[PDB]
Amino acid sequence: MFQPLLDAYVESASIEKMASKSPPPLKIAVANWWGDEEIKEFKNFVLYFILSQRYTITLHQNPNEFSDLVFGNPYQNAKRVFYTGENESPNFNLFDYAIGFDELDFNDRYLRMPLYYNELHIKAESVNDTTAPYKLKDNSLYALKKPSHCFKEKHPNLCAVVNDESDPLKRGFASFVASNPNAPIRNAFNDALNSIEPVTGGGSVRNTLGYNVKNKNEFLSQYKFNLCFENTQGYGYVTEKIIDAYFSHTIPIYWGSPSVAKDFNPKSFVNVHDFKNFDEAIDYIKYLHTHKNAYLDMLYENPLNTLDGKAYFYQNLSFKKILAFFKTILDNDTIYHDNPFIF
Amino acid sequence: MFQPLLDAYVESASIEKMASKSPPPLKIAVANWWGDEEIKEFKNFVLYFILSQRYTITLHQNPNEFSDLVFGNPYQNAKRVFYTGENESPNFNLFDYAIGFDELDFNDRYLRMPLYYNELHIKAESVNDTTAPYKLKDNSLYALKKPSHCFKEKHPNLCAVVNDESDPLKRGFASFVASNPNAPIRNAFNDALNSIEPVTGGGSVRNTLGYNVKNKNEFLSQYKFNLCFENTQGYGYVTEKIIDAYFSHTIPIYWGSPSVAKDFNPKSFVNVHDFKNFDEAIDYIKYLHTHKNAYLDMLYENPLNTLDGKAYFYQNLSFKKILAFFKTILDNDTIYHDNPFIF
Ligand SMILES: C[C@H]1O[C@@H](OP(=O)(O)OP(=O)(O)OC[C@@H]2O[C@@H](n3cnc4c(=O)[nH]c(N)nc43)[C@@H](O)[C@H]2O)[C@@H](O)[C@@H](O)[C@H]1O
Ligand SMILES: C[C@H]1O[C@@H](OP(=O)(O)OP(=O)(O)OC[C@@H]2O[C@@H](n3cnc4c(=O)[nH]c(N)nc43)[C@@H](O)[C@H]2O)[C@@H](O)[C@@H](O)[C@H]1O
Repeated sequence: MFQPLLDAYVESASIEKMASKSPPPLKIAVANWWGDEEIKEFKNFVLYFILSQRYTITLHQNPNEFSDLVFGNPYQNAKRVFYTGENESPNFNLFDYAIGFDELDFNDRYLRMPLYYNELHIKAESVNDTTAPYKLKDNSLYALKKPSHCFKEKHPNLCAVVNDESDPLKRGFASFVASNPNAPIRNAFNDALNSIEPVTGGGSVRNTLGYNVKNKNEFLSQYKFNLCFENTQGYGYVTEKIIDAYFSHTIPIYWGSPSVAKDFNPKSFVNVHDFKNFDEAIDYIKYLHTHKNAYLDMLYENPLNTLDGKAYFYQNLSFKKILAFFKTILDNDTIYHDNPFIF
Repeated sequence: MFQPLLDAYVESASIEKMASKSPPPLKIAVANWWGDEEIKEFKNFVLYFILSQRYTITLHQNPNEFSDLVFGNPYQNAKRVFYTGENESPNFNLFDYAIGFDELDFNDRYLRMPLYYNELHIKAESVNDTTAPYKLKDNSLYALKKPSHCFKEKHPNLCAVVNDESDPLKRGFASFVASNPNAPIRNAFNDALNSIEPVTGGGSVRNTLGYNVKNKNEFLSQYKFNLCFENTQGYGYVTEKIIDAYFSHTIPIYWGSPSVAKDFNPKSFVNVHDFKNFDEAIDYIKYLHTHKNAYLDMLYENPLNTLDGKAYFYQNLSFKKILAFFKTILDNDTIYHDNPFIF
């Protein structure tokens, strides 16, 4: 159920504005190779957005300045914050701090931030609309920016099956929107799942349709199931793929993170680790399409777990908690990473 | 200049008003194993649109009904029309007529329709906006509909340089929006063009950003070149790819059709055929790309050719030619496809 999954991130975005518009400044360095179309990504994905409210920012494509937010992986003796999207371990001998998906900890030295807070953020960059279903909090961080109308034309069916101007069981079985081959679990599972009911591909891999899809979310809304396999297996490797399936009034058939039920509710989606073998991963669904009174619940289930009434994110993923990492970052200036003293 | 390419196609779609609101009916057959999101294409590719003004249509996913025009790419002793998009030769033994890409004559049994007639179709239909750069002639087939208002928010970098609000020296070298691997042509010349100066990808194959962009008209305008190669080679096989670089005020670096010059102007895109090899290709581009006076007149250039002043389609491809292509169909009763009799 996406409506709480959006209303929840909004409360995790609950912060206080600043005293004056003398916002404490900041200097940022990145990997050498990133570009304006990837630096607009740097300013558009969720991280710069939270530095956009507390601190003041000016970016640097020159290592000819000494700075505080040094990202990337292209420098030796500086103040360097990690930040990934791919499955990459953290190495605190070259860097200082880390933003990963490891269900880890290193005191004030690691900040697990899965890239499912970027599509969650980013899913709120489209709902600031007059022709949108999912609701923001009034005069919140996202409602403070001017509204638009690019939503009724893009999504006419995703705008439908959610608001109950249409049915969810009068749609199709499974859809496949993977485009990368190096993922043997992601690919193969199209085999088995298909020999029981057709599966629709939309990438370069197992492409069933006939056309390559431009809007990935209008796609799944015409389906009753989405397949959310990551490219590689990783405890915490839960990305935006699950989100683009929750957002689409469909069911994610998830596999990749052997520790996923912490992140989101194991009852609202199909978790493929929750099985002893693979043919049970196919059994779970064949009970749900057929006996609809059981397809409702999972479909009508909250992505998030609950707390004596209240619904939450795992490990208190919030706008604030991230700051109790960066504030401590700015703060202690111990050069943990090996002081580069070549012989 | 996309305006003339926007002026040409539109008046090819000029037909008088309906002299009688009793549009001649017509029942049509299709294939079987597609669905909702796939059969809507038989209404949405370049036939039903033209006819939903002229003939009255009722498609059939039900084989127990009567039809004259049998399309698809999947009954066998009736009147059948061959219609392809892929690479697959004429087949006069299975279907009766042909509606394809080759340069063949079989009297009324061949009509060469390259695929770009369906992107000129849509590229006139995705620009039916109030906030678009390409202004349509008033009160034509598209201007009859209600103008939208979602182009300048989705395409700000496309609307601009056509409204003349940008520098063309200030866009990246080459873009590459292709996601098929088995095409060394579109996988080596890339590296050949790329292992020189960066080429930017926008799919799964030879990617650059680390994401597949859903907006394919805005990506090419943040660059100077598009790599309008084909997967393989074919006479008369012109696709839709060539249009979308023509559409986006960028340059196609083209390969695929050794007769595209018959379709379009060869002094307006970069043609790898008109060279002895690939290594001759880079010399001419380090001119246009770097000798602006060649990137303009080629950007000021009509995609189509001209005929002592005015432009044309190859083989006079128009509505009537296709309209009066089907009249003959409803004319000759002669069974042509291989009469299947078993003894
Ligand atoms: C089978 C392959 O699976 C892959 O990994 P994984 O199974 O985790 O899937 P993922 O790579 O994590 O999927 C990323 C996709 O990115 C999002 N997105 C945003 N805009 C667009 C858009 O405009 N077009 C498309 N197509 N996608 C968009 C979502 O759509 C999401 O679905 C390969 O990396 C390989 O592992 C390979 O096996
Ligand atoms: C390198 C690979 O080349 C391919 O062939 P070819 O080099 O002819 O390119 P083509 O396959 O003919 O390109 C089709 C693309 O379809 C259009 N389109 C419409 N909406 C979208 C959209 O939303 N996302 C994307 N990505 N594309 C969209 C254009 O974007 C166009 O560019 C493979 O078939 C292989 O040959 C392989 O080698």
